[PDB]
Amino acid sequence: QVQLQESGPGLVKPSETLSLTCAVSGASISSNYWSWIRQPPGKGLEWIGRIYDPTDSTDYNPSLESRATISKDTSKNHFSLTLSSVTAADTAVYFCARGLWSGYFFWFDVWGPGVLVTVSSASTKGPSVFPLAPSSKSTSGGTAALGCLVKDYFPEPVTVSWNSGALTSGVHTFPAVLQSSGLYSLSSVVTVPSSSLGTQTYICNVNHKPSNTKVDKRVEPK
Amino acid sequence: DIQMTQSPSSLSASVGDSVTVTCRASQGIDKELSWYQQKPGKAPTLLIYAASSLQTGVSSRFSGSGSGTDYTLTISSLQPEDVATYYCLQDYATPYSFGQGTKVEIKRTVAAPSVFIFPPSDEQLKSGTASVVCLLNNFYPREAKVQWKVDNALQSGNSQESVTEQDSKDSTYSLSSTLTLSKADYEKHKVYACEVTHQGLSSPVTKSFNRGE
Ligand SMILES: [Pr+3]
Repeated sequence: QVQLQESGPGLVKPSETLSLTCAVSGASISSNYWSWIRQPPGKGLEWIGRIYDPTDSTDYNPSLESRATISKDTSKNHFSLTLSSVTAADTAVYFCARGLWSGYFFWFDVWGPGVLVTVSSASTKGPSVFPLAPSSKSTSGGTAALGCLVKDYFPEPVTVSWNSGALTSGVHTFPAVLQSSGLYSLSSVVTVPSSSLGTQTYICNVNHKPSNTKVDKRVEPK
Repeated sequence: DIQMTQSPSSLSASVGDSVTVTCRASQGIDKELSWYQQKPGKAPTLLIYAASSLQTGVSSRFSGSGSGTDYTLTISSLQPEDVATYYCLQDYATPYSFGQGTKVEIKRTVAAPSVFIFPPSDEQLKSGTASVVCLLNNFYPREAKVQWKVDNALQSGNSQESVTEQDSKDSTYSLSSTLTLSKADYEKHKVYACEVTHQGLSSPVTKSFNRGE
């Protein structure tokens, strides 16, 4: 029942300070331990640090200690991470987690979904969303493939859903690719029965939080 | 500090198999260890704590063992849903430290790709750019060759591709490839084609279309 909600910028300029907050629901931060963890792209998990609310006590990874600060807000049931003097080496998905203890034993029992922070001097840019229309060339003996092309955005990530999440079966959203321009591009496809292409409406929902871009594109036969 | 050595780095196994991952600490950690599963794109989730205690709702196919410096995670009957990277964590002494991780992949039978080609939308062409997309759907193993052709001339240096992680239902991959030309260059040619080669195909599959015909 305990949920950890993370928030913070997807984009940070080099040398400046990264700030992230973990809003907790279904539990009080006045109990147990609260930690931050990060995962650089293509890399493993790295423990950053933890805080204990009642005593305001903290412990840090010695590799980040000089730049990292974990703090708490009891009135808002929130705990936060401040990381100063960031570089591209700090680009990662940042996770928050509750450390639960029971006697000798300690472990992380719930995690936040993670937030991708990108350390770059480049500007934010929202995506254009183009339909990948179904047709005879995307029909295969009963099944039709359709999709959306999400092009030229920065930074990551973009989230894609179909019919507001009511449709996940047969859906494939592909890893973003970094183009020559320095902008990302992504596609999402769903295979459906051909007979439903006139009966059923198909809509891709696209969100790019870093630029506050929200697009709902309908996809119809051509 | 305490260093966690996890092994293997990756493994491939068939459904129903029993696989074991091991973590070794530089120092005895008194069963102060837990294990996490991370599916692609998702946050980690707790599997095991206190070396062998199962988290609520965790399948009994996952079991933990060990003491002193040596610990193991075992998946007794590997399922397609278990494709993930697995991490151990020592909870014995700060700084807390994770293992490097173990990627788990499913070995399965060959499956040929379904191939679809998408012309650029009228919407995009109004912008002066043209993206042609080729979809390879639900295949195994991962290795696949996509060759773009424009009026039968083999393209090079103007496409990019992406491959999904292994599917949690059927352990297949899918691949998206985009050919990007200018609107001008696009309107100079007629026949756009992607030719696919793959172990499950007796011959190369070509999907093509005629620009506006
Ligand atoms: Pr392997």
